[PDB]
Amino acid sequence: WGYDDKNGPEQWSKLYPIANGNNQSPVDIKTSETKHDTSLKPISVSYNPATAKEIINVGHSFHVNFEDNDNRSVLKGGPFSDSYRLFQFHFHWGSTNEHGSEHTVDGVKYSAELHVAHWNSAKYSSLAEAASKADGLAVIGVLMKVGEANPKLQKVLDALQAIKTKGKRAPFTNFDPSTLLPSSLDFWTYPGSLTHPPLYESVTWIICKESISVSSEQLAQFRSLLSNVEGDNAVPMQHNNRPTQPLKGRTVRASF
Ligand SMILES: O=C([SeH])c1ccccc1
Ligand SMILES: [Zn+2]
Repeated sequence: WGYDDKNGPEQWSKLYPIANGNNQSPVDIKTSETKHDTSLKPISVSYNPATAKEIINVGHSFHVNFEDNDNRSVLKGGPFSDSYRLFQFHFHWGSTNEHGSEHTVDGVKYSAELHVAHWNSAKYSSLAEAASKADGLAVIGVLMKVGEANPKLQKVLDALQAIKTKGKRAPFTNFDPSTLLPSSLDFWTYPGSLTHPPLYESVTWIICKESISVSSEQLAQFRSLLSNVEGDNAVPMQHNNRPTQPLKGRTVRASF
């Protein structure tokens, strides 16, 4: 699978029928249809920069992985009674500034999106066990609006020159990804999925109402990452955002 016209989001249903499921992501958050839920606690992140491990070119994107052997790095609060363990973050972006986010708010497309991914370590003993369970994953989504250069993005963007081609990886250490999160953690939450194969309906989405900035040049650095292996013809990673999917009667809740 990929984001080509041949192996792309429109085609994914052929090998992953769950792509047409009832809890697919991302979605368009219509603010007129959200339900304020008084029972939602604030989101609490506490991440240890020593859990930062490795940055990997996975062909369609790049992932920053964290050591997840204990609860040094955790998400709590929001709609959760369980503590969720940080295991990675990544970005989605588009071919132009005009699109690039996965989630949209009242039809508005942002330029990119940050995903900070966590697994239910109160209930399950590994990511591999949790990854397919309804309550297994918690992912913070942060819409990224084109404007001023984001200096917190800096260590991440500086590391891409070492992982230019598919399968390259490099140490990436001493980093707290809570430094990328907006000042306000007022959020929307809905039950949904991974936004690429295998599209498991295992994610409680936490979508921040506040955006973060990214420059046109910072976005170009993402699109300059290559999906080919070293030695082959260079194929830029131009986009990796899935279209929004039908809510099919799910409710998006607002903490605010
Ligand atoms: O959240 C999404 Se999209 C996801 C993809 C790979 C690993 C973890 C989460
Ligand atoms: Zn993602």
